[PDB]
Amino acid sequence: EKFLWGVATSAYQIEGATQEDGRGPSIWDAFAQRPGAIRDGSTGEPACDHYRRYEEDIALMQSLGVRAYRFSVAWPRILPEGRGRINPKGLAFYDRLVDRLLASGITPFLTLYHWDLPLALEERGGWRSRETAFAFAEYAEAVARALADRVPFFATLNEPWCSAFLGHWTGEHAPGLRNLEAALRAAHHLLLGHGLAVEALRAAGARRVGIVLNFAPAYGEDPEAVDVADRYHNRFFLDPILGKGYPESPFRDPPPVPILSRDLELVARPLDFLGVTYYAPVRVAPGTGTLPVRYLPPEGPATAMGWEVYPEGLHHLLKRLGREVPWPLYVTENGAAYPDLWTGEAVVEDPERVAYLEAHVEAALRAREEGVDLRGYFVWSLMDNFEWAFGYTRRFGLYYVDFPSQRRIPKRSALWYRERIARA
Repeated sequence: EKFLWGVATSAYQIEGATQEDGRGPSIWDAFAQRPGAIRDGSTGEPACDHYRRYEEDIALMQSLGVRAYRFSVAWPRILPEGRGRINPKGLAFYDRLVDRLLASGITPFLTLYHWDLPLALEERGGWRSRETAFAFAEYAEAVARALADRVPFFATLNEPWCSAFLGHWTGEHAPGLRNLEAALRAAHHLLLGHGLAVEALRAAGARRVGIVLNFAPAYGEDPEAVDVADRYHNRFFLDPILGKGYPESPFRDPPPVPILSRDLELVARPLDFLGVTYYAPVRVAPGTGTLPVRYLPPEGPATAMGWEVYPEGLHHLLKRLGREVPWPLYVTENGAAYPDLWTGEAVVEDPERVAYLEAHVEAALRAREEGVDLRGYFVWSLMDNFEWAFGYTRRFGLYYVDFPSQRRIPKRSALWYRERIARA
């Protein structure tokens, strides 16, 4: 069957309409109000105005020949308080979105949580509180009841490492905590929510259920430093999902984690796929504190994020996952931010982005030719959007967005992808 050539977005990053049609606030709504949290002082309002413009956006995907569209459902559009009351206008929006995708020949590839936890849940402890896992499963069930007749793929979480560690340890993401115990509680309740949601999704009819993990394959001279980095970036969530329990803690004297008996058996429920997010490797040397690794500077060209461009790392990563994971893999996000400027021309020339995608597609197809059960590849992103703590200062899109007109202008990378999908 068909390799899913796709593009990916998330709800808070693109939709806008933050306060319309009964949407409740998210942690990112409250976080973006804090001075210094977002680099340019911006928020997800209006973002790309996709809640209004999704029909034109879907025509943009169809014009490139994209066969799948990875997107998230904004929990607070569906349950404005995170639990109980349902918002029928939220569900109607995603219901209409899916019908338009199907009518365009595009496979919906739906993420349930892409970081926008309902603010009402955060007020009761968010992912630090075990109840949030159960709230998450009831949300997952409400979404599949409405959408699983037409949406084949549901991923429970997107990048729980970011939600746990950026969100609760480094403070760079919502809800902006800086506490290792909180991050470890959050990591565990994310996983538990995942496990609970898998069985709620299958009881509601979801045909393929998975999770999306990010990975940063680690390289260095000292195997012990490489191994501490590997446990933190790559094994922390994947090992529990594979039924191997947590890996040995990468942290020195970690605080306790509220693991109840049988939690890990829920976490390791059978899935249909693993989503693999990859942007860059980490290069590490022996370090010393709570997390004893020193991160080294990029060994090659880097993007506007400072992230090293190392397409062979996606190959190494897929070959490893392909031996260890007993389900098909989808590269559910891969992309690069380079400075784009539009001064009115009909195409934004982004040769460095094009170069980055071409070499990463080549690495991934090579992993597949060497035996890996890799069934799709999704570019981050369809279009420039709100990049979390970077706001609108970093652009990953195949389409440039002139935010004030909300016009979408194709980049060379959009044309490169269109031809790439047609060749394949």
